Amino acid sequence: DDGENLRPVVIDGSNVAMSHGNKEVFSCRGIKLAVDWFLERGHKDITVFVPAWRKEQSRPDALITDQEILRKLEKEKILVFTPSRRVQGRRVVCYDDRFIVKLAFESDGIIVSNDNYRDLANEKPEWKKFIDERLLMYSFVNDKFMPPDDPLGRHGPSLDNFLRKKPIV
Repeated sequence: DDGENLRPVVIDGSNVAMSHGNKEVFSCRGIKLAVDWFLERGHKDITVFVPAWRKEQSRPDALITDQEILRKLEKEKILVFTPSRRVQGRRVVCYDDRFIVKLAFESDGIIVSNDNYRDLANEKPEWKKFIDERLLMYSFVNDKFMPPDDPLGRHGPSLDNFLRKKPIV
């Protein structure tokens, strides 16, 4: 009764925020737009990973817009901050790519990102296979989040079936 035939969705928050932000600004609205696109379809299991330091105030070398969105998505049990802290004045950021891939793999889900995570794929063959079969790339056209209807190409599933556990034929 609550989207149990839908795959868990794991979103690369930084990838999406930078993409909506035209690669120069961390645009939190982009994360909201991606999230909302899945909610509108009945997805209940959605996780967005973002490094903790993105909570810090906007600065010239790390511009960010609509930052309050992050706390709101966290309050909705959708966004999860991954670890970061300063050590000897240097920001040390745990690799969130690893959180993204591990969570999607272990929950048998889908990854929303334009990043192909080749370093991680080259680390473990089961992850390479998984990323090959479960990556959902996308385009933004202004505020319009547009995933492809043919996410794995001409010989792959429809987008509708790609997001289901059991496909509909």
